[PDB]
Amino acid sequence: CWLCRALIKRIQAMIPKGGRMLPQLVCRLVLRCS
Repeated sequence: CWLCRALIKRIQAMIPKGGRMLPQLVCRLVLRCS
C-alpha cells in the first residue's frame, strides 16, 4: 500500500483522462495492496 499510494498520488496529476478514486481504495480495488 505505501508504494501503491506513492505511484498513485504522483500519477493523478499526470492524466486528466483517467480517474482513480482515493488511493487506499484504488489499491484494494486492483487488490495490488491486498
